[PDB]
Amino acid sequence: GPSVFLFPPKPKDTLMISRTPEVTCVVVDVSHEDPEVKFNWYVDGVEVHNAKTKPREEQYNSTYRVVSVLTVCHQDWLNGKEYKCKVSNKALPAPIEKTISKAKGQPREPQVYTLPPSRDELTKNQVSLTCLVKGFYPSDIAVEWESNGQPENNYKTTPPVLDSDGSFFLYSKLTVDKSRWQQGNVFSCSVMHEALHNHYTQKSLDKSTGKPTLYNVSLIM
Amino acid sequence: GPSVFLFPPKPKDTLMISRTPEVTCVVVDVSHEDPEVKFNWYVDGVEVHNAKTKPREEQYNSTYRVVSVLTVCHQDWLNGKEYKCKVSNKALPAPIEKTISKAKGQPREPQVYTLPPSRDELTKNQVSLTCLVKGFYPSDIAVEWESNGQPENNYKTTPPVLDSDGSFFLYSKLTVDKSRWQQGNVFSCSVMHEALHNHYTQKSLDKSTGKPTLYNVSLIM
Amino acid sequence: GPSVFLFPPKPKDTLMISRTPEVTCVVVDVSHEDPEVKFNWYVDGVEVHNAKTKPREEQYNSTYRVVSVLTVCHQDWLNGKEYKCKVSNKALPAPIEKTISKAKGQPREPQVYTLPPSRDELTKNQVSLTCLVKGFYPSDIAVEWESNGQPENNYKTTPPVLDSDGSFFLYSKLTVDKSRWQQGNVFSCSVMHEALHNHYTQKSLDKSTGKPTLYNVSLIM
Ligand SMILES: *[C@@H]1O[C@H](CO)[C@@H](O)[C@H](O)[C@H]1NC(C)=O
Ligand SMILES: *[C@@H]1O[C@H](CO)[C@@H](O)[C@H](O)[C@H]1NC(C)=O
Ligand SMILES: *[C@@H]1O[C@H](CO)[C@@H](O)[C@H](O)[C@H]1NC(C)=O
Repeated sequence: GPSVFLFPPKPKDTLMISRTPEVTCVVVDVSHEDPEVKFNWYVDGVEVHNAKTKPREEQYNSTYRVVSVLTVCHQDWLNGKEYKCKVSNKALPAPIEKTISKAKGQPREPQVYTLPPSRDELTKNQVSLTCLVKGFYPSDIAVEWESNGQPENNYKTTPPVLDSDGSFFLYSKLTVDKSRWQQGNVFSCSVMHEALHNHYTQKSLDKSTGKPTLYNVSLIM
Repeated sequence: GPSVFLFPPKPKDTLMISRTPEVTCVVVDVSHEDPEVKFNWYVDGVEVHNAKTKPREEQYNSTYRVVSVLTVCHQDWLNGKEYKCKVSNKALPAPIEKTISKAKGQPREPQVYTLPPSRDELTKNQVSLTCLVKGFYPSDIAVEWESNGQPENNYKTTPPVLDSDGSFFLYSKLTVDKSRWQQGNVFSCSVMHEALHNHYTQKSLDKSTGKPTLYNVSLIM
Repeated sequence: GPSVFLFPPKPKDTLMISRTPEVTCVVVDVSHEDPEVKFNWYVDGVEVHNAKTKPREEQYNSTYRVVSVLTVCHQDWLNGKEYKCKVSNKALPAPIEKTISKAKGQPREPQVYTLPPSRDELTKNQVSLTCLVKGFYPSDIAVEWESNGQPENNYKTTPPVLDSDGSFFLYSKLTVDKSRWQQGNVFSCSVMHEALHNHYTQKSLDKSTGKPTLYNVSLIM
């Protein structure tokens, strides 16, 4: 019958209280002869009926795609609860199940450092801001830029990369224009990792004197 | 017959991911003729079975006390979903039902400040550290002190007090010995309020009353 | 069967000469059949005819209530003179005598330390100062605020909180226009308590009480 996948929740959703995390069981390549799609979610051997069933979606190759969204709770996912998606279908001869949980590795606290642009790139119209996040295990991590408490969109982030000690490390290149950088604006890097206390951290990068790299102080003594 | 209370979960438990939030409903004044009690837990009317009942405690007034604890979800409680501990017992002509939820309102974020001890304080055996938490809403915060990631215990916190502009504020004195203070220990105060980003903030305090304020700024370049 | 309540004066009144401490005796449950009441007092067994009685009041319970007020010189209350409230009511099988005097406990002098506001608040248009009080027994104390001999009213005080050593401690944040604090206006926190010398003390504040005078500045490069 139709293939059934599994989607883990975004680690940013799982590590943030304000965000709702979801465990997703998607079905792909479903024919029109079998529109009946059923799910049975078992958490640690306990069936849960709280799942929400999204509408089916038709692709260009005339296949349905029914999305099974289950609202997961952060304490559950972080503590090691197994989530079983038992789907019984007409086109499937037998029920299909897939097991998903969290990575049961040894947590390692990320170290976050922010680096100002070097003077080489101070000639262009847009400077690059670097957020080094090294020494964290595992790769379930997310990073974004915030300026004066509001989100920043013009940035990218390299995927985590294996290191010498077996941990991971990744970067985040924030492209702001030269003027806003040169006004002394405060840019902050936000990193959410399971090993971090409160699953959050922040580093600030001022223009001249907050981080001493170029020095000119009107000291108030 | 018996009577039923309702304990909201601690704000420290609710606003911290690693902690376990729970709604405790307490039944006291239970006679010997009806010692067995049934707990039906509802979250917006939906029954749950994950509540862990507790052994009876025989009170000195010739009665019992049986308590059932439901571990709530952080998203569920902090959103404002209702919680009803329905207690069924033979003695009660009508089973007791009470409902508790998060205090609805406009959550104004706190503005944490920290105040180093006055100069007159450093002439005593122990100093006191002030962590002002002003202008928040509502009055559900637990404040704890930390030192280099270690917990602090010798501190007290004033109950939240009203503020002229309708908000709240509160205080916390950290009693530490003067010697550790005078070395240059990095003491920090930890707040957890629902209106913050990640519902957590930490304010640093060190020997200097700010960088350009105290005895000398030994510039090293 | 009337009941004779008795209430001490507010401690703020008793500690300070200008305000008037008073003996507030209440006769409650005064039936309408025998509503006429006679008031008597003893000062260590001596009748005094210098008191005044507030007029009769009506309540929602179809009963009567009266309150009488006797002027007390602060010395008599301070050294524990005995005040007894006698009521000669016609609905009484016997006169009721209630004895009130100074609530004698051990005294410990409050140690008033005032703390300047932190620079983090200095960005706001309002600034909150602090007058910590600690190590005093018992918890009956009034803290006021003044500047240039003129009292301020934009202040709030937290209720006393028990300390580790059995004493108490409390705080008093007062908010001012930032500019008013910026020219180094003085701000004295008055503390009135029995254990203090003269039942009164004060500690001042100034833009330069957090900014010292010694500056051993060093430039090592
Ligand atoms: C340093 O900053 C001061 C701020 O008053 C400014 O006037 C001065 O030109 C600056 N000097 C530099 C950038 O060399
Ligand atoms: C000034 O700073 C230096 C840094 O080397 C320190 O040794 C010295 O004690 C400071 N001065 C005072 C008066 O504390
Ligand atoms: C002031 O700083 C100088 C330079 O470091 C040092 O030699 C001197 O002892 C300091 N004065 C003090 C600590 O009183």
